[PDB]
Amino acid sequence: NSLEQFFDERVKKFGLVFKTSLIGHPTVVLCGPAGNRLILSNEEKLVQMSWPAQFMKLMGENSVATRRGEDHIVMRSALAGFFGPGALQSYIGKMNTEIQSHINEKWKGKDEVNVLPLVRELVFNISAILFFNIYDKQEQDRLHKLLETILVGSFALPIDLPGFGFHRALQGRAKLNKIMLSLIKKRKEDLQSGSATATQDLLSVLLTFRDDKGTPLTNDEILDNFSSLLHASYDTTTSPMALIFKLLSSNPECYQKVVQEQLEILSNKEEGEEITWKDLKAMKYTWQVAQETLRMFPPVFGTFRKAITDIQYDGYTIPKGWKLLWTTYSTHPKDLYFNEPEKFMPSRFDQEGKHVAPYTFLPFGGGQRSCVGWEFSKMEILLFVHHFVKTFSSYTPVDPDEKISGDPLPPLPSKGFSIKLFPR
Ligand code: HEM
Ligand SMILES: CC1=CCC[C@]2(C)CCC3=C(C)CC[C@H](C[C@@H]12)C3(C)C
Repeated sequence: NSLEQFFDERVKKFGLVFKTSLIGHPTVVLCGPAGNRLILSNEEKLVQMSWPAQFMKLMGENSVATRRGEDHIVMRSALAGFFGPGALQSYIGKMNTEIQSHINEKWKGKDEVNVLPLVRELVFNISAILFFNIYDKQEQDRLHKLLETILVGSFALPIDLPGFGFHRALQGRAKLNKIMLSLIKKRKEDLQSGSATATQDLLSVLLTFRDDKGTPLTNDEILDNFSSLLHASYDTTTSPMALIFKLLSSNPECYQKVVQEQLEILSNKEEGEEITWKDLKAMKYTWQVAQETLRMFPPVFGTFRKAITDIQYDGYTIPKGWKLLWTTYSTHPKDLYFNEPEKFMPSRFDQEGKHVAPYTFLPFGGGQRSCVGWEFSKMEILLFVHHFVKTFSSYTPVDPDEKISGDPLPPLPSKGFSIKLFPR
């Protein structure tokens, strides 16, 4: 297909339930909220997660994404020990500290900056500290470059031959796995030496995890999970953080309301008092602007599933071994579900999204395959906007007619969103 070229390629020639051939598999795209409910609500019952083989070889077969059945449930339980709302509140300080440092170091004293490069650095560095407690900038830059190489092979042709992108990506995964295996060895030692806590980061959470039978996670499962996690954490959270101020510039009224919400929160805090989980909950309108950005520019257009049994959706029957694709482009860009879909209206998510119809806004999927790091991303997006507004009274886009594009899946500012900075 050509996502980087066009999106929303529908076929009035067929019903919302239209069959097609995708990645050499008969795939029926179930367009519409009901098709979304069918695919996302019936997991391990009528359908099962199916990733293309190319991705299976890049992130491994021992991740929560590549595992199905009880194992996937166990792997999600271990991850809930870090991404669960209760635990996630224990990492706000480190995340807030990094975002504040990044803004003060690379943004505060700059007349003009390119957002994309800075957002990618902050997003990855936050993962390096929360996943492996790695603060060494050079080590962070090393692993950042290694992930960039492996990410190039995910969209390239799956040719495992010398001098090919997919081949070099597989070489990067082997290197990253060796580095991560070393981190696992050192962490186990630090834990026995009392040099590391069991909740300081995701590595300790995964190592410290035991099944109801008391069986621990294997090193390969920890490596594959960390790889699948690094893939779902970088180019995803980067899309909204780089596009939020681009859309807020085209809708200054919305930016005004965000600044009003942020400065009000600060007016109720002492000097030196750090942002709190309660402060984050007070950023309701800021979160509505983020959801409006995700609706208009979904970092993930949709995912595929495998028919684990014959399916009788509507009148047509989806036989076992068939593929099923759902798309945010069946509801997000539809006036039927979102009035004036081309218009940026954070008001669409007023009252905590109490007016959003079911299976219409699915930026983080739904069911048992829903995003594991959605609130982790929301925390970063809110803390990022907070520190920006706290530091800058205003900002001016260098090219207000800058376009949005993807190479090929992550929608991002076509030129990095260069902006003039006006420090408070
Ligand atoms: C640190 C950041 C993130 C992490 C660690 C993360 C991790 C994950 C994990 C573990 C899953 C479940 C995979 C499975 O078991 O099948 C998932 C699903 C998903 N994530 Fe993320 N994610 C992150 C950020 C994002 C962002 C920013 C978006 C969108 C803007 C996103 C969109 C999704 C979607 C749509 C799904 C479900 C896809 C489907 O099954 O239909 N994620 N993510
Ligand atoms: C959501 C999800 C969580 C981690 C596992 C997945 C399968 C890795 C492959 C991918 C990413 C690099 C980021 C996002 C989706 C899916 C990923 C696509 C296919 C682009």
